[PDB]
This record gives sequence, structure tokens and C-alpha cells, in this order.
Amino acid sequence: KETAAAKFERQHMDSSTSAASSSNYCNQMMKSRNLTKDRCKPVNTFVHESLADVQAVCSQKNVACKNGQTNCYQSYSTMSITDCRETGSSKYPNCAYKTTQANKHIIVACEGNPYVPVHFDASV
Repeated sequence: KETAAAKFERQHMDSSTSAASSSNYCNQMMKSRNLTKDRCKPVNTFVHESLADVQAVCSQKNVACKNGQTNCYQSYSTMSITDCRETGSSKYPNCAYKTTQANKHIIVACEGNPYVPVHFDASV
């Protein structure tokens, strides 16, 4: 089965673009990354940076996750991210999303060896 680390890359990494270029970015990516296969995932954040810079966050600012876990880390610097949020018209299998580009610090949960991101906690 796909590992948590690989799942993180599939669900959140988009090193191939610097930012979302059109309102259709979320619709296209959510579908292409298989995030809408069984149901419309309500929200998702893509990160437009190299995997290495995102993996590096696991050795940056240690902070408590939203759920209280203490294996979360916050990026020292801001990162280019695209927030995808379901629209009022979204209906499975035709999941629809609102695309929002921003530059924020990200918070990820890390685990394993190598110690890498396995969950996107929040952007601040």
C-alpha cells in the first residue's frame, strides 16, 4: 500500500509550478492526483516548492499540531501554496473547487526514518 510519505507527496506537492495560474487549477489537480476518486475531499493545499525544501521543515520550528500532537513543525520561511476548497456547487463525482494562491508558512507532521512529512497540518 502507498506509504504515508508518498501519500503526502501525491496530495500536497506540486514542484512543477511556481503558483496556481488560473481559477481551474484546483479542479484539475484534485482530479489528476486522485483526491476525488471515492468522494470530494473538502479541502486540500498544494505546495509549490521543491520536495527537499518541504522535507527540510521537519528540522525547523517544532510546534504542537492542531490536534495536540507534538511532532509538528513550522517553516521558518513562507512558501507558495494553493488552497483548494469545495464550492457550493460541488457534487460527487463532479467535485468543484475554489482556487486561492498565497504565500504562507506551513505546518507539517513528521515521522519515520528518514524523518519526513506525512501530514499537512495548516498554513499560517
